[PDB]
Amino acid sequence: INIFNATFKISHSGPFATINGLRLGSIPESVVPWKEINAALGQLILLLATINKNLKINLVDYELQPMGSFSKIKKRMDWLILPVYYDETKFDKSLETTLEIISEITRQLSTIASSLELPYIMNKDKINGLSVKLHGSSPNLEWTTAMKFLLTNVKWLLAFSSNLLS
Repeated sequence: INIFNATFKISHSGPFATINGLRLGSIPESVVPWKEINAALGQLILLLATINKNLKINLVDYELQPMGSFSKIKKRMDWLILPVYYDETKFDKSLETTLEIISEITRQLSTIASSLELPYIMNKDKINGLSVKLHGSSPNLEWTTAMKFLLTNVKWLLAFSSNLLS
C-alpha cells in the first residue's frame, strides 16, 4: 500500500462509504450520528491537506484546515470560513466547495504528471448527477450515495497522488 492508502482506508459498509471505518452518510433505516459524519469529514479534509502537503500543491483560492470534527475550508471571496461539519446552509456550501477543491487538486496533479482524471463528474453541487447538499434536512439515500461517489473520486485521487510521488 502507498503512503496515503496506509493512513486512509476508503471502503464501504452496507450502503455507506467509509473512511477508516467512519460512515460518511446516513439513511432513515440506519441512522448515523452527526459526530461520526463530522469526524469522517474531518479525516477527508486531513486527507486532502496531506495530498497537498506531500505533492507540493498550492491552492490559491482555498485553504484546508483539518480540525477534527470542526474542520473548515477557507474560500477566497478576504476569506470566507466554511464549516465542514453539521451542528442553502453553510454546510451545503462546504460540501460543494470540497468538490471544487477535489477538481482543482486533480487539475494540478495532471500538470505535475506531465512534467489523471476522476471517474465521476463534478459540476457545482453535483457529483455523478447527485447533490452533496441536503439543505438543512437530514441525510437520505441520495446524499449518502453522493458521498459514496465523492469518496470513490477521492480514493482515485489518492492513488494518482501516490503514483506521482513514486
